[PDB]
Amino acid sequence: ASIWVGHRGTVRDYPDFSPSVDAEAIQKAIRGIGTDEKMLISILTERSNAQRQLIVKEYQAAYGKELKDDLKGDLSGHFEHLMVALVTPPAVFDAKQLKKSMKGAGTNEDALIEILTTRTSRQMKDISQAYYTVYKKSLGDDISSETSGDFRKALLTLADGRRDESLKVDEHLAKQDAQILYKAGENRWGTDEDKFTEILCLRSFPQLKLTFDEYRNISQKDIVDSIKGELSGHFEDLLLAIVNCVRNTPAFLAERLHRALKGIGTDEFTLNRIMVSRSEIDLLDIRTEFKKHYGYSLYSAIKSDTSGDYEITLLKICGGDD
Ligand SMILES: [Ca+2]
Ligand SMILES: [Ca+2]
Ligand SMILES: [Ca+2]
Ligand SMILES: [Ca+2]
Ligand SMILES: [Ca+2]
Repeated sequence: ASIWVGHRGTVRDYPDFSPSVDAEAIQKAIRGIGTDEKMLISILTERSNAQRQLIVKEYQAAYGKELKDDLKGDLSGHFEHLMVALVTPPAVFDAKQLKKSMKGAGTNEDALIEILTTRTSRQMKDISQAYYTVYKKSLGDDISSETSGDFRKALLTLADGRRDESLKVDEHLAKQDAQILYKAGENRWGTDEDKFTEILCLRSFPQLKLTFDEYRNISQKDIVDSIKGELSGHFEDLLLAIVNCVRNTPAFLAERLHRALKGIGTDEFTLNRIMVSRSEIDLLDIRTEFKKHYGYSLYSAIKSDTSGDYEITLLKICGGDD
């Protein structure tokens, strides 16, 4: 079973699923004038991504059309994006999200940071393969052309998916690395950024947790305070994201959802990416952390800043109140 499915998702396989039944219902809802969005919503948000792909294969066969194109020609705005995101294979969606983050004059460093720090090593290998297949350029090369300095080096390190996959924790290595981090930053003039990058990007999460514990004992401070006093810019943000994900990935993503839902305006691109990409992995834990940290559920948060068909689809993905 797939590397894209976790133990705490809000979207699961539908036992009574029938691809020909669903494809026929979707074709009816989008064909002719008017669209039955409640129908598209009731089906697609109640099928896992694996089943949706079966709907996709069954729709191209029977109607000679790609469901993605039917959805895009009929739907609009944020609802359209969210609906198209649901029927995209997970590796392909992250690849498209990575490419979107580096297009035009701007560059969305925050999205780059979010994706490269939360995907496991096996997921990154998949994303790199899909990116290469769909864009015919390596992910490393595009990352390289849109970034510079230490941030660039750390992103390229992450894009390779070589973070240690072992399940072992070595007390001895943790103490040694804590000492190297201290010498690389606090203990010298300047900083050996390469060392920060090498340890924080290649040791396993459980190993790093131990390392941060040892770091605190040696330095009398948290690794976060050293990163803040030693580094700056996007490189600093990247390293803090790694530390936050090492301690609690769902809380980091909950914070990202929180920031996308308030302020100057709603960040629908981030909301869509997190809701869809974590729906079959850990959205349930994201919901728990969101409520623990903010005092209100993700569900009520979505209800207060979104509306219409877009709001219903996100509430259905959310799967419940906390
Ligand atoms: Ca129509
Ligand atoms: Ca760009
Ligand atoms: Ca220093
Ligand atoms: Ca330096
Ligand atoms: Ca700083």
